[PDB]
Amino acid sequence: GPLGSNHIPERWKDYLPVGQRMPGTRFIAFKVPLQKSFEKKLAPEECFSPLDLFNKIREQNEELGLIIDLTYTQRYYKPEDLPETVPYLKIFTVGHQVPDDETIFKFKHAVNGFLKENKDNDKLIGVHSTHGLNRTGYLICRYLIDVEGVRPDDAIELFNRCRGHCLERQNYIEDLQNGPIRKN
Ligand SMILES: [Cl-]
Repeated sequence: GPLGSNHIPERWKDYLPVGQRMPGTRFIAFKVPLQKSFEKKLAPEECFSPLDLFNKIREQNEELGLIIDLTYTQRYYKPEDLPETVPYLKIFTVGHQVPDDETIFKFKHAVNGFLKENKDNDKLIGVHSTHGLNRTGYLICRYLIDVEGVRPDDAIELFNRCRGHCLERQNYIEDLQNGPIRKN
């Protein structure tokens, strides 16, 4: 039958796989984990599977309570294949424009619903895009700004320090700093 796609996304090898939990929040960021079909294109040290993700999370003494997947370009992993049964939500975040208001609303709604169902624990919301940096950083910071009243640059700096890489997209940064609070 037909060939599946298995290309390593551009620059994916270049980022630390998993960030630190952001203190004062229940967010953690990471780049997309890659299922086994991708690994023949990777050296052993470059591999980062869904198992590796759960192992790194456990290593940091945390636990994921929800994964939010922002990716759309290819199939990277099957939620059915997550070696742990953790709730999963896709929110396609497409293109380089500032994530649209419909997308921002879906992200807040997912986070708020998670927190409401999980007041009694410290499980985290794991968010990933391809690099777990730009679309991920935007949405996490936009949440902290609109919902928790965090100063935009404080959100960015906390996101960056915990991720291990700085949010790159200049239009994302400018909207976080100077754009409107979106309706909740
Ligand atoms: Cl993507």
